[PDB]
Amino acid sequence: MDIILGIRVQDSVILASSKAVTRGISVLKDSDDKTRQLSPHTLMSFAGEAGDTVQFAEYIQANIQLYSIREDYELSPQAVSSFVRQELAKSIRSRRPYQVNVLIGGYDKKKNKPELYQIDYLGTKVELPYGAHGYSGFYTFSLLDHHYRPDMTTEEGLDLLKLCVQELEKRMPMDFKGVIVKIVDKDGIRQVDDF
Amino acid sequence: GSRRYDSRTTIFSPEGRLYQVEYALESISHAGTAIGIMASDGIVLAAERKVTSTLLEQDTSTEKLYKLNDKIAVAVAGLTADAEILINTARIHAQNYLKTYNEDIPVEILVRRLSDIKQGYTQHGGLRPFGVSFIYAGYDDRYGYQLYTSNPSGNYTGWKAISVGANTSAAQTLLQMDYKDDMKVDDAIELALKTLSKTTDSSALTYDRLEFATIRKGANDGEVYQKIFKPQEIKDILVKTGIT
Amino acid sequence: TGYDLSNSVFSPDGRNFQVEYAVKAVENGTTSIGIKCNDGVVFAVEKLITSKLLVPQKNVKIQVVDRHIGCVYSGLIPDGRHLVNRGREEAASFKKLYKTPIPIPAFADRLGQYVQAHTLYNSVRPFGVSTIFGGVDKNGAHLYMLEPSGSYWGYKGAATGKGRQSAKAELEKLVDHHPEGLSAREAVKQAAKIIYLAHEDNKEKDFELEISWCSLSETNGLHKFVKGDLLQEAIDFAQKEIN
Amino acid sequence: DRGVSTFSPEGRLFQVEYSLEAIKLGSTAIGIATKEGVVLGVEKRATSPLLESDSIEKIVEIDRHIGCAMSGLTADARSMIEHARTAAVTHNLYYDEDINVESLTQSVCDLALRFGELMSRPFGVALLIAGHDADDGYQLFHAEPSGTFYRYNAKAIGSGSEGAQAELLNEWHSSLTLKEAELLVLKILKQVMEEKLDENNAQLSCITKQDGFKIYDNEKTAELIKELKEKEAAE
Amino acid sequence: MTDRYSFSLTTFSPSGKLGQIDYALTAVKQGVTSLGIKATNGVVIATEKKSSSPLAMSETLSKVSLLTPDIGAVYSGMGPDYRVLVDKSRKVAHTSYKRIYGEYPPTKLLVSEVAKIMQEATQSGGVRPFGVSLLIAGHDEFNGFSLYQVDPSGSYFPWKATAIGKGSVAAKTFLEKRWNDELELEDAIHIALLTLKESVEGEFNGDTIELAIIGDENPDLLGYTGIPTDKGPRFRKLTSQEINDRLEAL
Amino acid sequence: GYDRHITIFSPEGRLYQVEYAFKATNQTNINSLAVRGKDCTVVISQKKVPDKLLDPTTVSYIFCISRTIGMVVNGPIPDARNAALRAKAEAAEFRYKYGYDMPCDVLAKRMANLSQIYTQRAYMRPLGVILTFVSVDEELGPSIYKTDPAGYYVGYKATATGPKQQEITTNLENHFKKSKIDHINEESWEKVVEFAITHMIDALGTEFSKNDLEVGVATKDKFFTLSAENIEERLVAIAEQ
Amino acid sequence: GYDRALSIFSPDGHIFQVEYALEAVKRGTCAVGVKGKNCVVLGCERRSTLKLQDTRITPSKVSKIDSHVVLSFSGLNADSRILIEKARVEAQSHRLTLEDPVTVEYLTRYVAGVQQRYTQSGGVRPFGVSTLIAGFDPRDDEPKLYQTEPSGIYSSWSAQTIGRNSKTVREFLEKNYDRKEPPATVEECVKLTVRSLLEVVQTGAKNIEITVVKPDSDIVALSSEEINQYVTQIEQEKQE
Amino acid sequence: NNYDGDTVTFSPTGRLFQVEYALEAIKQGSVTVGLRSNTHAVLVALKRNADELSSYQKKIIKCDEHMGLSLAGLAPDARVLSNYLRQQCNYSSLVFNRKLAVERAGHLLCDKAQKNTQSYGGRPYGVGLLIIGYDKSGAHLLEFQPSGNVTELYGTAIGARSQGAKTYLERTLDTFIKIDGNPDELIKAGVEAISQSLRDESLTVDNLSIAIVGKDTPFTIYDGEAVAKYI
Amino acid sequence: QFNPYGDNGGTILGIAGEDFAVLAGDTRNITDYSINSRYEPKVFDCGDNIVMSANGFAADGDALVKRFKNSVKWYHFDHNDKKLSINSAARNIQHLLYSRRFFPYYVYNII
Ligand SMILES: [Cl-]
Ligand SMILES: [Mg+2]
Ligand SMILES: [Mg+2]
Repeated sequence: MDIILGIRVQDSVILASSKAVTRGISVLKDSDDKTRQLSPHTLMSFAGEAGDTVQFAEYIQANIQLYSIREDYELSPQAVSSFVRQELAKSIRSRRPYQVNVLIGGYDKKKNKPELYQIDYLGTKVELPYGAHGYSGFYTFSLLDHHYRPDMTTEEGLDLLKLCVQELEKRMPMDFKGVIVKIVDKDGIRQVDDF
Repeated sequence: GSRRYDSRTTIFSPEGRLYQVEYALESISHAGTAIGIMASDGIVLAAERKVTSTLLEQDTSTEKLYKLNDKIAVAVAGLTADAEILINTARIHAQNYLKTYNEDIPVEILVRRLSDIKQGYTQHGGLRPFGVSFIYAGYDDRYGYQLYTSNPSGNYTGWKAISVGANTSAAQTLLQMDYKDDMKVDDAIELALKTLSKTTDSSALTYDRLEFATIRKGANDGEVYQKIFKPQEIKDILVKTGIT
Repeated sequence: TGYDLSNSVFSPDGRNFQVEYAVKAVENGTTSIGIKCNDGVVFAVEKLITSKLLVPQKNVKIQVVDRHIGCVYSGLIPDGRHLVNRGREEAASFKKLYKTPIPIPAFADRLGQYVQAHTLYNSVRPFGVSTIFGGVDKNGAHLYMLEPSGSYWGYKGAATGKGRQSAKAELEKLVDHHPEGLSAREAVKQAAKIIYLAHEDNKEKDFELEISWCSLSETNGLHKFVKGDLLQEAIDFAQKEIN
Repeated sequence: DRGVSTFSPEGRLFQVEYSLEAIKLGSTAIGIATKEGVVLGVEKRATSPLLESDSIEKIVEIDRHIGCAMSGLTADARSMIEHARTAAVTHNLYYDEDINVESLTQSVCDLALRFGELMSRPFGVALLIAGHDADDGYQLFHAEPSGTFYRYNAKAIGSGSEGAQAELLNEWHSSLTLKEAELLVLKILKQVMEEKLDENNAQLSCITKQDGFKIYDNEKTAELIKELKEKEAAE
Repeated sequence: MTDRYSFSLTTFSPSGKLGQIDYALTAVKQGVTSLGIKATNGVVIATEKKSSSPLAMSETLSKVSLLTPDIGAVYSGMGPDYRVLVDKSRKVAHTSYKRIYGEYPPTKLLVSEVAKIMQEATQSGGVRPFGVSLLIAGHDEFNGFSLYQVDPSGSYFPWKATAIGKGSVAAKTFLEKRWNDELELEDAIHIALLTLKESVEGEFNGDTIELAIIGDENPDLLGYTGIPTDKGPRFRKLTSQEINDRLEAL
Repeated sequence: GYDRHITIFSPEGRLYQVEYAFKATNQTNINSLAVRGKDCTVVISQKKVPDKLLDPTTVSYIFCISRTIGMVVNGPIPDARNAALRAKAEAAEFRYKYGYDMPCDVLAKRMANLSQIYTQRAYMRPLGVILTFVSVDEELGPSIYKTDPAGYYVGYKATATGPKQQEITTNLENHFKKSKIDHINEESWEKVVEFAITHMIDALGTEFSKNDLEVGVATKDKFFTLSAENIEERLVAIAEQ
Repeated sequence: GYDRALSIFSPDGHIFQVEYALEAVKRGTCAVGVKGKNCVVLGCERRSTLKLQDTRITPSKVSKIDSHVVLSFSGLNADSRILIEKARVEAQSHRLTLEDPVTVEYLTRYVAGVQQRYTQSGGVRPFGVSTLIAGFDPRDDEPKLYQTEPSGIYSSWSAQTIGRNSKTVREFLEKNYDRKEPPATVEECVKLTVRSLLEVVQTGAKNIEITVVKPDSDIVALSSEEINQYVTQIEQEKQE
Repeated sequence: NNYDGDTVTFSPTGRLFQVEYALEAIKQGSVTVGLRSNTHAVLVALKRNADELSSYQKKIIKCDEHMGLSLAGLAPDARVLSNYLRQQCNYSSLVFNRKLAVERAGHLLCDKAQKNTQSYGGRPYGVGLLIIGYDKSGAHLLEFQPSGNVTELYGTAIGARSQGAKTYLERTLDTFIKIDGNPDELIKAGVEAISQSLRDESLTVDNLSIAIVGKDTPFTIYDGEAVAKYI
Repeated sequence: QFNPYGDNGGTILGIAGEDFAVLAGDTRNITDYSINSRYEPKVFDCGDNIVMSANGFAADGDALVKRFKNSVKWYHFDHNDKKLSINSAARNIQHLLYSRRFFPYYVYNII
């Protein structure tokens, strides 16, 4: 799929992901949710080749859910991100690699800190205050470099995110049909229904 | 054919017991006593070497206490060779976990893994079980200080204080008497040595017949330190507690 | 005791009782013989007619390996067939790699090693057959006999089965009275006689004679069955000698 | 000890013969074949009153045209049923048609002797396989752990089998109706069962060409039990 | 065919004993006496060359074996079992260490690998335990000189000095009286020869005794010059003449 | 008492199956002898053809393993041939892999290791044979190395194997006690064979015809067996002095 | 591989290894399951021979298989871990392939199938474990309670107990549990579960564990003090 | 006694007891008769029922258009062996465009049964077979025993009380061999032969099973009212 | 490079009547511009009143027909000499063809 954005503010992580799904020359769906909840305080958005994205995300989801039940304990965002990276690094040298790029947004309940991890299909992990995959960063990183502070509120994070989407909508040739925005904080994961 | 010579190591008795597991436990009961005591600010591991010789090189010797990683250690009771097979597997499992999640392995997860391996030898494969009982002493940021034990059946349980090997019945009674919840490491060290001194089959408890170790948060600020005691250090703590 | 319950177990004697019990099955079987002649070999076997319902000349016992080797055996017939099937695989792979047909001594060891292998483990049973076999190769005629233990030697004459002692005695006379040698056609006649003389040990039921031969002059070094007039001529010669 | 595939001096496989003894300890199952359909009935035999009896599933659907009842070590039947269902639907995939009852039974019986030192022992359960096809009509088969299967007009298996089979010997005739067969299964089950027969501790089922395989409701069976009591009191 | 013995042949008896290990130790007891003594600047290992026949050339049978340039081994018990263990010990030193780290393993870790092989023969399917006890002497940079014993069970212990086999009980008592922490290598060799004389019945000379040392580096035995860091093997087998020279000052 | 059926330890620390394999070694009732010359290694063995129906040319317990290595066996022929085939295969594989002819002592070790495995692994029985390997090795010179069912092997100055091995052994021992050397000081192999036969005659106390013996000779770069007529020539020379 | 047939028929038609596995269950600590009108409660015995135990970290007797299903057991502890792990893996595998969580009946059928497989597979012995599997199906308010055993048979129960002295507590449940009117509330259901264990347990201190499972993935474990209040109230009514 | 635990063990007299016990299973089985002329070959089998409600167990199995057999003993083992023959007959057709010779079919059965008598773990087959067929060398009849022994015969019988039918055929040898170009008369001789093995029970319509193969006759089985003609 | 496929030409034609059916095909077999045979039968009687023709690459067509004829034979063995209906044969042939989805039978089949 096309565009996935992420931003880590003071007390939360915000993920924005496009709604479009295209086969051939036709947009089949304009309300697609490119994300899976890995645990109550960990959300993963994804983008890449058709089919591989959902299969990979659901496979990761199942493994983390299995861990949660076995230990009766939620893995830290850092631990989950490392697990995901290894699976992608394992995948890239397989017969047929999974062509999937992800952003992992989580709230660490132990440290009381939001955390955003960017991982590409090769298994390249980086912790960031804000991130993106594909061409999305080319348009948005200049705005984020300018406006971003680490002490921003969730509302200010959403306003800066709106500005990023507006820039994408102006200068990108592709119509990605807007974004679904989700917020990850101490209380869990919720969706912003009006954006 | 070959069936004639098969002992059938993985079967139930009419009473519903596993023969080989029960006989392995009988073996372990003759092994040198090992004791573990958990305190609020650390864990103690004490163990008795079996009838040593004067010509045994003690400072380079290790038969009872083994290091699994920086946070977790084990006391052994039974066949040392069998224990080393399992110890090396556990060391690998801890490193696999660290590589995968980039975090040190939680104590229980490591214990469950080793206990599952022991279980497998009682249910399938037709091989004899490992004649080993472990005391696991470890620390993690979830449950803090933890003591566990596993035996050849593959069953594991958590403890505040526990003994394995010889004279566990007598040793457990003495620990149950003097142990308290608000106890500290220095007190636990004294309890461990006093218990061994009374339960031992030897005439007197000396430095050359002991292996000793502690896991303390007594390390500079929020971190954990493993201390495998040297022969001279065991000699000093024996004088300090007033046994020799 | 208990040393005889499992194959490949040495008794305190140093014996493999299971192999010795396999020999008992061989001794129980019908008589079969082999005769080495001037330029080839002759094989003959006793076939017990259990009933009139048996179709004559149909239940063939002698088997060919490749085109130049004949095999006959006494004891458990299926075990013999299994051994010949292996022999045919061995002879095929030899010719495949080396082009030339398998020499008789080479072939003898191939069977020998295989039979010996069935004395090494308790998961297999020893062969319940003694096999007489041979033929003509580049170095001339060869006759062999192979026991359940894997033991085999070269022979001037060979015999096995229930009437082996009677046969052996008759073979020993031929060796003494013919030091210069015996012809192929003579050996066929003598083979018939010996089977008839050896039939006194299985005299309850009547029998059917079956003969085969390989000879450099008479069969161009190929294995063939003795049929028709030549078979009847041998039967007549044999019947004349017993009376 | 001794081999699992060992022959006795009488020419029987020890393990197969011993599995038959386990089947004799099982709860009673009866099947009756008629020209209007085949009826299958079983004794549930709950070990305690707290056990919810409706969860006891000793009658089972294989296909729309084939049903199955079991007796013995009923846990062993699950893999046999799974194989039967797979075989039935797989044949429908390959040939676009219903599978013959005999062919289905043969496929199940092929598993039976696949044991040695494959599974480690024979099955400890017998099956009554009932069904209908266009070629041979309404059929009832008895599948054993020996790999053998006999066709039957009527058959009883389980603990009260020889007593029930003697009763089926006298009662069965070629002109039986479906309703008559239903009452006949209930009658014989009531005779051999330890506890008193009712809708909760006994189950009925049938297979017809029109409606296919159906397990009977407890309300429907209860009426057939009440109908039985009255007709026995009638003379 | 196929190896159908996939089950253990060593099992726990009701008393907790592992019979086959005990019986293996009994086989070790019957074996010829061998010993090892550790000095401050070296280690010595020794045994009797019990020749089966005087027609046999006892030089061709080597009871004391080089495992690495700085590690040597001697045994008591069944010779053939020892021979194959040496073959495996030599190989495992390369496969599980030298081909990874580019250097020879330290004594304790090679002993650990040998021990593991012997433990597996005590638990794996269709095999009996090895009928030998090994004495492994060696040197490495960070641990210095060391002497280890390895039993049929797979258990191993470090020793200052010890003996195994026929007259081990008497030999260990003899060593306890003579051993101290200030012994030089020549003193240890002398004590080794004295201790070994007690267990030997017949001839006692360089041709009937096998003795090797772990000591100083031997550049003369390296086989090449030019690399300063390569100074040669510390393992050296004493000659027949070298032994006889020390038997005159006995 | 299943500890006597398979190769596991008895309470005495013994392997009874190995001990019983040693007893099978003498089942043929044949005695063999091996000695070393200056340039050669000679091996002689009794030949017994009891049945007149046997082809005596095919009755043999001496094998040509490689061009350089010869082997004589003491034990039943099936196990003998089993060992012979394996030794031939191992000798050929060695040359292919390592680029030079397999030495006699190395082959002996290899076969001894295989024999050891049968004493440890339960499913394989020991072979009831004693294998005596002979050659003129390019490094060690004349060589005699002998293997047994225990997996034991060692080099020899000379050796003997069979029911009457002790009588032959002592006879050879007494000769080497006089000469005070590790070999037969003789130039030609013909005279070394004559020595071997003469000392077997003295030890056993029996006379030999040409068909009663079997001889193998190892020289530099080849091992070969003697024909009956070659042995007859040898027996004539012995009688004429 | 080790292929030896350990579970085999005997002349009288019994599989002794499976029957001896039931004896291992008889030795295990008592476990009880009671389903009310809108809940299920799982009670478990803890033998007080083991004191100086660390109750924080000691493996709990009741195990969550998924967010809506739980599993308790009686018998060999080590054996139970293998079944629980397999069950947990199958639960996630079902969600992944069918997009619905397992039903309690399905999960039970799977665990029972594993137990059965180990009674006719070569080289393995049966699980010395019987389980009580309880929970609520997705979007369903009807309580579910099943039992499994080493042979592989399973069935549904209004109330059931397994383990040592299970004969006694089953006797209690058979006379005290009414099908026409089951425990209407959580209190009544827990009270009946504690009462049943008090017939066997010995002391009502740390020897009783209770786990309440309600619809819509609402699972909680009661503490020592909460259980102790039930123990107090029961005996005070008994003194009359 | 001590030497009958498995198939891999000879007795001290050189006997294989597990094979002999497998042979015993055939004697317990129901009687079946085989016989041939120069033109046709016939199988006649007495089918057995469990009780009056049960069907009569089938005894004859078709292997190819020109070959088939009758069984006596463990029926499942006959299904395995007949399936093997079906495959071998079929391999010969698909690869060589050649109808499998009856003699070669016997050799293949012999070798398949033999492997089970020499290896540990398995067991011998518990069934005897009578194979009939018509190939390029005319009509044939074979008798298979699970020891491995296969025998070509003019006529024979196996199963319980089979000695009576075998004696009859031994007397009638010269007569029934000459029944050429007459299938009904050859079947009559087979039905009369199997009748010598009957006691108490007699040949009914659902009891009797007959099969025939010949020159211009594919292997066909006759059951039910199709055999009422011969009762 | 080796090309495992070929074109043997030919044409086939099937027409269904009210109570009958026809399957026709020419008898010419060709490669490129040469004639292999003027009479090489292409339509076969497969048993059970079914006729079949696999046109395109003759080797693959002969293999398919040979396999289906075999399938009919084993249908009789396994299902008590039951007649294979035309619809059941069609479905059976679908599975024979799709067994080589990744190395196809290069034929246009009609029954
Ligand atoms: Cl080697
Ligand atoms: Mg990246
Ligand atoms: Mg062995």
